[PDB]
Amino acid sequence: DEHKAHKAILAYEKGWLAFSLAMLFVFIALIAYTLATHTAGVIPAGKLERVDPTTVRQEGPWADPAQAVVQTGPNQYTVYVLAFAFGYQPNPIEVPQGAEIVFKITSPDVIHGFHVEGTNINVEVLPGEVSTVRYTFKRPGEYRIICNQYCGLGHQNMFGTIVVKE
Amino acid sequence: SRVYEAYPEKKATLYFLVLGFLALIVGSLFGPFQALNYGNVDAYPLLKRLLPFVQSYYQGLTLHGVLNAIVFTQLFAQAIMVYLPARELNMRPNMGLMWLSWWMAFIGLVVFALPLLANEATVLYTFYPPLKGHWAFYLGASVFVLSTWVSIYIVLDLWRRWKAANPGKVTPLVTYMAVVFWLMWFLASLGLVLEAVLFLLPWSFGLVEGVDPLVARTLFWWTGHPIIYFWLLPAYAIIYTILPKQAGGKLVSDPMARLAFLLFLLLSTPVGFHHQFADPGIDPTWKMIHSVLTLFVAVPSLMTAFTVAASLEFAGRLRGGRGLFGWIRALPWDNPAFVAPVLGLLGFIPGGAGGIVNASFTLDYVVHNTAWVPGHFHLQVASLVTLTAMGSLYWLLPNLTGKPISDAQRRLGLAVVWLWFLGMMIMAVGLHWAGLLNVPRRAYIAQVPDAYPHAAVPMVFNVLAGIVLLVALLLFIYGLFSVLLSRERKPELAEAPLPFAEVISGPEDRRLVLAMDRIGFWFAVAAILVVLAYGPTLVQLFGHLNPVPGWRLW
Amino acid sequence: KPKGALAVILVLTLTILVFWLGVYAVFFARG
Ligand code: HAS
Ligand code: HEM
Ligand SMILES: CCCCCCCC/C=C\CCCCCCCC(=O)OC[C@H](O)CO
Ligand SMILES: CCCCCCCC/C=C\CCCCCCCC(=O)OC[C@H](O)CO
Ligand code: CUA
Ligand SMILES: [O-][O-]
Ligand SMILES: [Cu+2]
Repeated sequence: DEHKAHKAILAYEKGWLAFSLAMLFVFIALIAYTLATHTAGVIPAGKLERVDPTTVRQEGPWADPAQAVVQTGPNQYTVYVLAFAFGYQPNPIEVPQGAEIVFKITSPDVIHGFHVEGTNINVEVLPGEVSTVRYTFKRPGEYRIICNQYCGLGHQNMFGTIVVKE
Repeated sequence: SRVYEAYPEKKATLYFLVLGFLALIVGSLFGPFQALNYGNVDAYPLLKRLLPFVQSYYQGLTLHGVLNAIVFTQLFAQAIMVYLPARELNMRPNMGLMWLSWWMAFIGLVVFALPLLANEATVLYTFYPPLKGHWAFYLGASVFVLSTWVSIYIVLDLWRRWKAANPGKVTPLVTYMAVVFWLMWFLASLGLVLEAVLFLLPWSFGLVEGVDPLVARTLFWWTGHPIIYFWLLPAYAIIYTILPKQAGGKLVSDPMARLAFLLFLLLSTPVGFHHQFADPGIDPTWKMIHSVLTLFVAVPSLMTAFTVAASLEFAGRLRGGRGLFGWIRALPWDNPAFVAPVLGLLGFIPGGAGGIVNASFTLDYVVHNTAWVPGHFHLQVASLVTLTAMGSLYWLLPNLTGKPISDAQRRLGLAVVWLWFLGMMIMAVGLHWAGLLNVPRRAYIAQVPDAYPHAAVPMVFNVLAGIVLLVALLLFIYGLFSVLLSRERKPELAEAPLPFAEVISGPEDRRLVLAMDRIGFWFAVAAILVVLAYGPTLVQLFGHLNPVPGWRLW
Repeated sequence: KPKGALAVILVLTLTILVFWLGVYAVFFARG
């Protein structure tokens, strides 16, 4: 009886555990797939790229927001974005649809998020570090940037804009 | 009391529990206001009239996170995972150390509480540099957490004493849980201890000019993942070893319970890059490795789901239930000590499902830093862990105090746990759904009422949740105080055995139990895993540090 | 057989799968 129930419980549990293992492995394989596709461009470059937050608004590629979008390939643009308390520059960021965009984002103050609504771009922005992510916008129009990392009392109203031109 | 003279460990257990439940009460006061906020309703004017020291949404959210997720959970873990192994062994914890751990927790709490309450550390419970809190917040918090190093020593002492009396016996179950749990915690804790000692403390004292935010986050999340398993495991020890008795059955496998705990000791710590999928300067291959090991740490709860479900089914069958659902209705739905963890386990189904999504690397970009995250973790800690601790009021309290629970108090406990549960379920729906709509977490969104028009529908669930949980919390406060301040005392209640389950009869795999009992070994494995998972990344970060100045933006 | 424990793990599996595959669809839609 208790002997019986015990044997049956462990038998089926071994089955569930194999099944649950299988399912986790399928997820692993489905994740590896994403990593091989263009959708993995939003994963940050793993690369340490150190900058100085106290001079980033005075010298170097973030110091002139109207020149922040730079053609770096025949179908590629690099955008130097500053996330700061409490906004983004340039504003708007203007890019052509269907080009590959390399965003290089940093902060002069505290950590901010950089979440482009409607896309998988969703990256933390650390002072002293450059976050590099890539994305190709397929649809023209206006996309909102939301700050999703608490950065102080201006956080809830910290937004920016990307304009993707036809 | 002659009971406290023989079992002084009941009194120190009581002090941990009561302090913990007081923190839960105070931190939870902000919860309804935050839920209304996520429902686009701004009730902060009211909150500030009532509590005039609250200067902002964010100061209330710092208090809520620290008090509920850090202070309450730790105090409960120190109560349960010292007292239960001591009762199973029938041995006295070193009482000098027990008391010292309490006073450290109490003192650390009081010291951190001062800048928190004075608006001098509105940096949230993650305190990410360069946001720069008052030195007393970091010092109070450091001393609060180091309290647990004393607990670890307490339980390893219990275990060693017992093993010396009983060479060649395997570790008793509850003790084996608590030993692997506290050793896991020791390894886990070193991330934050390092972040504190090497960076946060000297910085907030003015000794260094900045802190590298990436190294501080990396060391934070070394600890911040396993801290969640540190919250969870004391509820699991009850669910495995006490709940089956309360349900009217037996634990169906002692070896499966040990195996889950052993997987937590090996897998709880080397996984924290799953909090850093959106972080720069960590290599993607390392993110993928932590993602894979995160999916593995899911295995012990997947195993727990079956061991525990089968135990509950067993109890329901003992009690006359038949069919495929009759076992559910036969369970003791009139007992709050039974009902609270069971409801928390039901919410843990969608809770764990969200966690497996979050763990999935690229999938994390859909939900990271959005309302989904709080949606997931309120199912896990604010529902499962918290409800399991609330249900403990109904067997643990009487056991510690001799205070009886009346019929009326039992019924009010049922109402509290039901409303708390349903409130968490309703709010989980509104936050998961708002997060899928890109609503950010940690945001006073009611102050930008036109920013989130698409979220109008989940917002109504958040408002409803906020009201349901306000009512649950108020009933909880009333209830906790009624049993606490209650007139009668029956010392026989303080002297009755804890309601530990029996384990079902059948063998039981001794080869496996003996292998699992090689605790020195498994501990070295867990440690090597952490060196392998974190070493290479941390050697690169520490050799390229870039400290940056601190900011106060509140 | 532990039919009730199997029902529970069934509900759990379906929930994991709806969550995971749902978010996986969202991910590609925003890709
Ligand atoms: C106690 C609290 C916690 C639990 C437990 C927990 C579990 C997991 N989480 Fe998590 N979590 C993450 C992944 C997971 C995974 C893989 C799991 C797993 O361990 C889950 C495994 C569990 C299951 C597979 C469920 C098993 C089902 C059971 C055991 C119930 C069975 C039912 C029964 C027996 C009842 C039947 C009876 C009847 C009557 C029918 C990730 C990333 O991978 C993030 C970062 C996301 C981001 O972008 O920031 C995250 C964020 C958090 C945060 C936010 C931290 C912050 O402030 O930034 C907290 C507080 C938290 C808490 C908790 N989390 N989580
Ligand atoms: C009356 C019950 C409570 C309700 C209504 C509630 C509501 C809230 C809401 C709506 C949020 C999201 C706020 C934001 O992102 O800006 C939040 C954050 C939080 N909650 Fe709760 N809460 C409750 C109880 C719990 C308890 C019991 C736990 C832990 C045991 C807890 C831990 C947390 C923490 C860890 C956060 C995140 C803090 C941060 O991001 O800095 N909550 N809660
Ligand atoms: C937005 C979602 C909000 C809704 C949230 C609900 C989610 C599931 C709710 C309750 C589960 C209860 C399942 C089992 C309840 C059993 C009680 C029972 O069977 O009672 C028998 C009778 O009392 C003889 O003892
Ligand atoms: C007997 C107790 C059970 C009663 C519980 C009801 C059960 C669920 C339904 C509705 C409650 C909704 C409460 C939400 C309150 C107002 C919603 C709101 O703020 O409306 C915004 C609107 O969508 C744009 O202006
Ligand atoms: Cu910038 Cu929040
Ligand atoms: O934290 O999961
Ligand atoms: Cu984690």
